[PDB]
Amino acid sequence: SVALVPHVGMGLETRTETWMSSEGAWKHAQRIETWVLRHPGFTIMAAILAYTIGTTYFQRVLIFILLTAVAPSMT
Amino acid sequence: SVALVPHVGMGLETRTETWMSSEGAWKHAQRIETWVLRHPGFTIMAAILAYTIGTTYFQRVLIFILLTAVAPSMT
Amino acid sequence: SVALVPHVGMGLETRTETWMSSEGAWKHAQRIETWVLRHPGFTIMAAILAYTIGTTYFQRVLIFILLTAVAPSMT
Amino acid sequence: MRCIGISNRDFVEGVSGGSWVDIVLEHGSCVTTMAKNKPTLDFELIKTEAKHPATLRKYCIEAKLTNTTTASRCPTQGEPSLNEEQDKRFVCKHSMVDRGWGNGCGLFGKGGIVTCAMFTCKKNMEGKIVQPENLEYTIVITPHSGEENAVGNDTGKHGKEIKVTPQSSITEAELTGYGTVTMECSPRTGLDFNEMVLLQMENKAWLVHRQWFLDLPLPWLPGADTQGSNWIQKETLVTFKNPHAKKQDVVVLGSQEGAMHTALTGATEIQMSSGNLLFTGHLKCRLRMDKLQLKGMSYSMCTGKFKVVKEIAETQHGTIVIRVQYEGDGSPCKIPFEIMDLEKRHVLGRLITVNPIVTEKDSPVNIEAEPPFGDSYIIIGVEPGQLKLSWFKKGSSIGQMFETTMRGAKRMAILGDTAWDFGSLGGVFTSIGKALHQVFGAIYGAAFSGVSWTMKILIGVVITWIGMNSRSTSLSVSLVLVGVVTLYLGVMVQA
Amino acid sequence: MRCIGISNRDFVEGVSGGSWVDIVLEHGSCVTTMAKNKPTLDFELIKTEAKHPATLRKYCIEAKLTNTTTASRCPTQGEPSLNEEQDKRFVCKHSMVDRGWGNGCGLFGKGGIVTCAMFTCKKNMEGKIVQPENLEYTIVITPHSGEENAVGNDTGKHGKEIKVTPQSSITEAELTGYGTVTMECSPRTGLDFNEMVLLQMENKAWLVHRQWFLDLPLPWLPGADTQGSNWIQKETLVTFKNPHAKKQDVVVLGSQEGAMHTALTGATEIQMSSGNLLFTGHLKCRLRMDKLQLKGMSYSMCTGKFKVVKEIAETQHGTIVIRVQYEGDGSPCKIPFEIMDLEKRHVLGRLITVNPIVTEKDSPVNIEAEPPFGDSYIIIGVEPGQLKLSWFKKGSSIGQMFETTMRGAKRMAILGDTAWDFGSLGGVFTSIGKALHQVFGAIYGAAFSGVSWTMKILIGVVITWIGMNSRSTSLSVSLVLVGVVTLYLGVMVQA
Amino acid sequence: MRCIGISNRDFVEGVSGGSWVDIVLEHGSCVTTMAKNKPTLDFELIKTEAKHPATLRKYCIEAKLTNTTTASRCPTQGEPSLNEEQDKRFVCKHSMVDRGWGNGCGLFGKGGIVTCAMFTCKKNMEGKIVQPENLEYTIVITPHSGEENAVGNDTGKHGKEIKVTPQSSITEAELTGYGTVTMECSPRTGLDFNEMVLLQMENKAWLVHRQWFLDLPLPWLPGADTQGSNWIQKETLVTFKNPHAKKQDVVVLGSQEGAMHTALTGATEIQMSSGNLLFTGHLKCRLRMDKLQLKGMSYSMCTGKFKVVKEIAETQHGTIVIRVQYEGDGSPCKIPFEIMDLEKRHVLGRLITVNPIVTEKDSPVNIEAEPPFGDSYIIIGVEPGQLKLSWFKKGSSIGQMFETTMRGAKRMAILGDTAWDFGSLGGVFTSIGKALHQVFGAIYGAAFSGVSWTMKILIGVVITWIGMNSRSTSLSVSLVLVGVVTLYLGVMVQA
Ligand SMILES: *[C@@H]1O[C@H](CO)[C@@H](O[C@@H]2O[C@H](CO)[C@@H](O)[C@H](O)[C@H]2NC(C)=O)[C@H](O)[C@H]1NC(C)=O
Ligand SMILES: *[C@@H]1O[C@H](CO)[C@@H](O[C@@H]2O[C@H](CO)[C@@H](O)[C@H](O)[C@H]2NC(C)=O)[C@H](O)[C@H]1NC(C)=O
Ligand SMILES: *[C@@H]1O[C@H](CO)[C@@H](O[C@@H]2O[C@H](CO)[C@@H](O)[C@H](O)[C@H]2NC(C)=O)[C@H](O)[C@H]1NC(C)=O
Ligand SMILES: *[C@@H]1O[C@H](CO)[C@@H](O)[C@H](O)[C@H]1NC(C)=O
Ligand SMILES: *[C@@H]1O[C@H](CO)[C@@H](O)[C@H](O)[C@H]1NC(C)=O
Ligand SMILES: *[C@@H]1O[C@H](CO)[C@@H](O)[C@H](O)[C@H]1NC(C)=O
Repeated sequence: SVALVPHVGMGLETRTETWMSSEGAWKHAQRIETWVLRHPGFTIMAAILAYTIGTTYFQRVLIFILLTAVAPSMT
Repeated sequence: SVALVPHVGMGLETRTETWMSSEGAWKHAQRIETWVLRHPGFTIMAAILAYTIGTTYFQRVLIFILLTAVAPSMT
Repeated sequence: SVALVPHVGMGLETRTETWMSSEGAWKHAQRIETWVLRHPGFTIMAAILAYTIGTTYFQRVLIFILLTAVAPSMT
Repeated sequence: MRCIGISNRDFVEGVSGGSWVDIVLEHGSCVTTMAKNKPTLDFELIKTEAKHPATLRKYCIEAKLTNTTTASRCPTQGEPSLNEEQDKRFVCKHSMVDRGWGNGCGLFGKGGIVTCAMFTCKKNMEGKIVQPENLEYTIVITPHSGEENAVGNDTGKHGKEIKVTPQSSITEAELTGYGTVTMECSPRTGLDFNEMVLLQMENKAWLVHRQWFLDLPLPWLPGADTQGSNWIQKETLVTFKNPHAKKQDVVVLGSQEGAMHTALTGATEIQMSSGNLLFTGHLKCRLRMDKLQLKGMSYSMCTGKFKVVKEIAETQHGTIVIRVQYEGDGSPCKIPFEIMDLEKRHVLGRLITVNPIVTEKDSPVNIEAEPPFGDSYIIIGVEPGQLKLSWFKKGSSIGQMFETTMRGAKRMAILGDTAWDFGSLGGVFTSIGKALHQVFGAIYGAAFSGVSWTMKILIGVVITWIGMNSRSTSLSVSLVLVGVVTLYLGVMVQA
Repeated sequence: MRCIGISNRDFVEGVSGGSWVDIVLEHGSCVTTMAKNKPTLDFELIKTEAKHPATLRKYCIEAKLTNTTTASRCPTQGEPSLNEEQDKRFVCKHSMVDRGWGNGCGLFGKGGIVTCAMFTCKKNMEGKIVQPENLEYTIVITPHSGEENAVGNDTGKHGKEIKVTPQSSITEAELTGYGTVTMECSPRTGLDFNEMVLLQMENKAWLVHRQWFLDLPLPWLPGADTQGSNWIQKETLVTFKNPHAKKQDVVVLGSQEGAMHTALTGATEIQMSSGNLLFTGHLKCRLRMDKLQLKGMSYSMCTGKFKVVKEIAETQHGTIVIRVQYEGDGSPCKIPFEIMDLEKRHVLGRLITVNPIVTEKDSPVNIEAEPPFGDSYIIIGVEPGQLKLSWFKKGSSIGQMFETTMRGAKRMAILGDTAWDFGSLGGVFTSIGKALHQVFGAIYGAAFSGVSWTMKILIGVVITWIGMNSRSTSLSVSLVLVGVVTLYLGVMVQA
Repeated sequence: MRCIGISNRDFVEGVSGGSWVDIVLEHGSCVTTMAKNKPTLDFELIKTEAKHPATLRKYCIEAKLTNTTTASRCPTQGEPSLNEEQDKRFVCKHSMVDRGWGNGCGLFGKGGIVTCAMFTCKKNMEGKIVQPENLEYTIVITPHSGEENAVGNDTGKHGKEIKVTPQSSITEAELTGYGTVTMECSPRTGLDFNEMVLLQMENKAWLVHRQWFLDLPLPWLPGADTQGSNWIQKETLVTFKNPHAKKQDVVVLGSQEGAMHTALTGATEIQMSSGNLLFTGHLKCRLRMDKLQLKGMSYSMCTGKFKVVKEIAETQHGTIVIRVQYEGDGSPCKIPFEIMDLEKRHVLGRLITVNPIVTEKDSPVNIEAEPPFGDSYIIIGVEPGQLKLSWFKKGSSIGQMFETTMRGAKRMAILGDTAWDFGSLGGVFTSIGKALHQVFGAIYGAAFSGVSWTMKILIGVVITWIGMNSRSTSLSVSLVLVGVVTLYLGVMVQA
């Protein structure tokens, strides 16, 4: 759908506020937070998988963050 | 938008075909491919970052996949 | 209540006497004393916790005083 | 015989002590059940209805703004006031605008501004909920009676269609000449209708997850309202624009019908137009064959000459069906039908039209059989003029086993626990497997909720790779098995 | 003459090149300025008035709920709806009450309930803010003319009242017989009137901090509001009761006037009825004594006898005031007044009413002088009938030095860095000290804002202990000094 | 004096050989330029217009399907065909249905089916494009004449508006009384309109990336199609449903206006009604001050009494603007105006309205000056009747330093390379910086195009951590620097 191609990082952004700046700023973060609240099971699985895959604690946190972000993002 | 929160993964699926199942089964994968095609620059940076972070080929490839998948969808 | 946020440490003080300076000077001290008298049980537990937590005697007294002051304060 | 010609056809063999078998009746599929000395019947779930629905909530997908007003205040002088802020039908927003001598103000700084517009809804998206007691399942039982037009007929005059309701557990239908069929269906456990909503946007309807429906980001009403003007999330369908920090504006932000259609991907459409007819889901029933009778039992064998009026046709499931006619006398007789080997020494085929009979002389009879793989002989009639017809069934018993295993895996992927009693005759193994499946499926559903099939495949691959590189084989086997199951589920999911 | 008898009185002595001296004027304090060849003057900032205020907000301190209504829905069927919730004049809350067959409902469970009631405000507190350019300070300048009934007189007609506004930086007063006195007060630095609110509640008003006023947890109004019925965060003045979870009720908390009086502890009260005039704060001024001459320096000395009409009395600051009566001829003459020792060898006193004169013969003249510590004698008149009055000052130069150091420390505690500007002649030492004080006071105000004096004492004690138990002899000294200063401020705060 | 009151006002000081300076003009922002002997001018870019736009594509946001037809084939007879399949206004779909004797087939299998429905668009969005040479930039130049009605005034009749086009990029404005100002602008290097599309949907228009517009997933026309009977991606606005193998039909999706509004987040909104008016983007011009001269510099000091008709009012940028009316003789005279200290022994601040003069004795003249951070006195007039205005500026020099640093960094973030031309005087350091930042910005845009701000934050954090944990300090420093810059850009993006 058109709604999945937000036209955000295209550049050509000037000092004037863009269309739906205030909302689109945090809409994705709100959506991810709502998904993480409504699907606590998958978050635990992602935490366990990140704990297993990554040796360095930074690697584990990075994998956990990426996996949690991509989980609802596909859906 | 409501489009960002589809009904996939709710667990109500039956034998009957769902709404826009065929019409939207590969849409996300095609979208990621189109985004990576139009934005080759970020894909290379993601590959380099994943290689640097990942101690093993599994961690590196997983991180690269997660970054490349999240970037278009988070867009 | 609005009374729990007094106009005390704002820095507008002058030589002129404030609204309830004399009355409010010792109100909190006397209220703490009354609370200690009424609930001596918590004071002994606070003393024990301060003795256990703090290594230096100065730390012990500081923690004891902080607990005794905060107990009524959160009340 | 309404099953003949359906790709999603399941054959159920045998009955438990007490002459009962429990089956799962999915929509779009039919179950053909057969048992020793019992007529072969076809059961199909053809309709589901929810009655007396209640409105949980209304969303606004199309809006319109009017009566826009704006007010401002000088810097440091507080916030502007509009009399419209008091009304809840106005969408109001506070921002800051540069003020100064140019703007007619004495100070120089950001002065507050407020813009209010009236939010009117133009197109609603109602969401309804029905109690599980108001379901009315409709089922149609069609005996393999061999009528000429019954071979695939999906109209009436061939089967008896009954209604399964939570009010009465026992549903009986008296099939003309076949006795009485008794069904004990559990309509309450079929679909969680107290965890689902009947969404209805314009002329289409969808059966959506209740929490997913409640989490939609659109203006909405409680559904108990009688006025229809106090929308709650009005600011999810309205934009306030402050382009250059000098004035504020409001726009109504288009129509959300297309976005809703995109967001409803993964849900199954339903016919809420008149009655809330659902054409999806299953229904587990316990068939009682105790009162069933063979239609042709107590008939003499047909000793006349039979003729073929429609050549053997092979079904998707390997079972042939042929139409024949009778020429001899003693018309109310039963057809001598066998599937012999090429030497005509062993009876290899299994008859699905369990007791073929000739009710009328001038009326073709349809017979469905299950010839063995390879070369066979369909012999119809008695020796003086019997029709011995050669048929070849391409396939293999190993192929049959693999296809049956894949069908069972697909069924368990669709129903989970409920698939363990599809053709279960009680049994200790069946109960143990159902309990194990309940526990493991609860864990899996908790761990894989709201995740798309691509993420399912990815997580399955990651778990598989972790199991393949583990040290302890006790953990590795379990992890690889979980990963393979997850990969299969991701491959089959989203249908 | 108006400054005699005030507990807070400062003596500003001497001037710099150009004949100006820096003085800070306070409402409760007073200043007497002395210089060579120039009359002694008394200064008192007697009034501060803020004009043309604009309300910043309007809090509610007493409300009343009416037209209460409630509604509910069965469990699992969403939220209830009330038309009253459309209007923001009604305070509404949602809660669930267990429902069932006895509650007229179909199924059992927690059912939502909504209660609404009209919120009316009957008593409100209005907080007004003023522009610094709209301030007007009144200063009274009174020379030590030594007139009858002029000592410590507040009525008026003895000095000249000059109004100081930010519009003009040069204020000019024409004292008859003394020339003109030039004032260059700086209202902008006196008190941030764009960082504090003039809150009036009922018949009393306070000068409060702006952010503190904006942080009050009470139902408020924008202050630009005209309708005055759309209150915000009403829930802080009403409670909703659901004791057993069977019905929900809303009641109004009660008058918040007493809680507001308790919250205002530490604020300085002002008169906001019939004028926004507030008698608190300070005003730095630069007085210029050029164009200022003594009165009656051409009169000849009084060749007559003076009879004492009011026996010597010592002021709180050691300055004796004596009233005398002249009886001889040549009425408009100079009073011969000196403070010698027993033998009259050398003058010890320092006449503060410079050049005392007797304008009218029947008018007593009350001269003020500053005797020395110990025995001294006040000599009035010529040898025939001369008065030799003894006196004992009862103090030490060390005692007065300690007292003045304490007074200066207190002024530093009250005036912050403006203390360095009191009695200043533009020295480099004073300027460097003022810059250092500005930096240190900025850091200290950042670190000790919003903390009670008890917390000040605790912090001072802790920091003193840390410093006195540190290894470094430098860090120890600095920390102990900081702690002692903090302790002093805590002891000398809340005034 | 139009730049007074704008929060994005910025100051340019100095000129180069030939008395020129490069300035970047943005629509929101206003630029005030100061030169040693030149009058102070205010530059604002008030309008960008695109002329003779040409459509690039028409997209369908709402469609309707009609004339549905279906065709079906037997299980093994191959795919069916419909006449409409050749038709470009019909949208078709091939699928397979369960077929057998019941359907009227005569053979059991998955027969093909094809359904076609006529596509007709209802609402579209026209993606117009414009050639770069058709852009026109309107710039308004207003000198600091001190006219009373000129402070923050935008109604008109105060300055001069010069229209700039790429063909005529050099233009001269005759500022009556102040000489002539020449602008050597560079429109072609601003927004690159060969890569930008004017997207208009209903009555709202946005400026979008052209490749983004071309990649949109909606049916589209070539742009020159008057018939609208060949839509290219009808598959995206229709859905073919085959729930159970038996039937196939097609339904069109809902209005996509709402989906587009979400897809347009991050696109600046333009006006495309009655001219393609853009109020977005910047313009870089070269200001030529050679022929620009001060007005009334051959006048004489007023030597008269002034009155303040508008009080001192500090602006958002630390400057003060006052309005004084003249009362004395010698009308056309220079206004004495200094910002000195209390003793008038030092000059602390400059004035921005250089050479304030009195054109008419009855016309108030308003001056803008930039006082220091401490206490400063705004002296106006000569000794007899002089008026000294006290003032106090809240900021601090370090505060101003880092505020200007942040402002410059933000300017670099938005304009990139063009930020090095904002106050450039043709230096060598400026050119080296611009070349370096061109290379780095090209690399950064290549490596960060199409990425969200959250992803920018995450990547910056990863890069900064890699630098923070690295063996080579050189690479460590470079990576940490890149990470901090990327984090700042992510924080400041989405303006
Ligand atoms: C399904 O059965 C119906 C009978 O109910 C068939 O319709 C009959 O067709 C015959 C032959 O033309 C007529 O003589 C009957 O009068 C019809 N009866 C009715 C009730 O319509 C129908 O043709 C069958 N369908 C198929 C595909 O064979
Ligand atoms: C303060 O000064 C006023 C005015 O000089 C004094 O008021 C005078 O009082 C006497 C005694 O009754 C009257 O005869 C005068 O007419 C009053 N003058 C005025 C202007 O009212 C007042 O007594 C003085 N107070 C003190 C304590 O010295
Ligand atoms: C901007 O300037 C215009 C003049 O070009 C102002 O309009 C005039 O303002 C004066 C001042 O009161 C009036 O007497 C005139 O009647 C107005 N019209 C004309 C044609 O002169 C305008 O007011 C200015 N803007 C602001 C905010 O003051
Ligand atoms: C809205 O506007 C119409 C006409 O402009 C007017 O009749 C009506 O009273 C207005 N209503 C409100 C709530 O402002
Ligand atoms: C509130 O109740 C009183 C008492 O009947 C009635 O007169 C008044 O109209 C009511 N107002 C509202 C707004 O309900
Ligand atoms: C579409 O249907 C209308 C209905 O009358 C008909 O007139 C028209 O010819 C049809 N067009 C086709 C089939 O292309």
